[PDB]
Amino acid sequence: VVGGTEAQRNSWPSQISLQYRSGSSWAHTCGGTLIRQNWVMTAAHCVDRELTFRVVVGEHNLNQNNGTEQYVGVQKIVVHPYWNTDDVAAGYDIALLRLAQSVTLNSYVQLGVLPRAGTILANNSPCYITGWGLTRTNGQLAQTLQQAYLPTVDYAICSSSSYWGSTVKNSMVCAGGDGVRSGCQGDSGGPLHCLVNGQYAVHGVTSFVSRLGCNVTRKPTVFTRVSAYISWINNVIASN
Ligand SMILES: CC(C)C[C@H](NC(=O)C(F)(F)F)C(=O)N[C@@H](C)C(=O)Nc1ccc(C(F)(F)F)cc1
Ligand SMILES: [Ca+2]
Repeated sequence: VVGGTEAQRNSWPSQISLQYRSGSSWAHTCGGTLIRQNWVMTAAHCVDRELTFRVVVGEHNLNQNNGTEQYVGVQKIVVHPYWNTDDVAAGYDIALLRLAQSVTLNSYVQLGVLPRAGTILANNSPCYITGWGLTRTNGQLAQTLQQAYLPTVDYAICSSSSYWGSTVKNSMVCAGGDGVRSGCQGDSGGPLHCLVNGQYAVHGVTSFVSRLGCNVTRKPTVFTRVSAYISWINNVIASN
């Protein structure tokens, strides 16, 4: 997350690390949201390479033992049927991972809350992006879960010539845009948390930044808008 602040051990407890095995060891690739005791929403894009993956729930500091981590292997990766790998801009950038075990719920390991279907955030909705991704353009991944305040820019503004143009769809949330904060590489798959009737609901799954850099003026961070995809989620969990 560029322009972030270390989050607390328990501010965002649906946040998981997707890790892939790296010869001898595991490595952070992407984030995700634990949506059932054994199901993690992430990006289709994260799980695009043929690599062995584990999920880590209870993670705050990657590099150090927190006393709270549960490591569980990914059993099944269900990508959106319509996702084309060579076109993020078509949308559909979402995958559900069934975990080999169901994980223990406790203060560090909770279910993320999903929006209702159809739900569109209003231009300016208070939202937080959370992740271990790069803290600079061409920089380095964070040791400790970070957050940045990332307020929504709606379809109309986001699809003008000045901001994104046709690259962004209404299947999509663009939060941010201010030159200072946004997502960046390694936050992908992660949750956008936005405040709705006293709850933090997950409204986006982190998709893309400009080819040019993470924190770029008039290029918000783009997230798969979860409320579009609710029935697909429910169906994949119901039949699998
Ligand atoms: C493309 C994916 C692997 C996503 C990758 N996303 C991220 O790093 C994250 F976490 F911010 F979501 C990204 O934006 N990387 C930059 C460097 C990129 O290639 N951006 C980008 C790609 C395609 C377009 C498009 F759709 F217009 F072709 C626009 C920007
Ligand atoms: Ca750790």
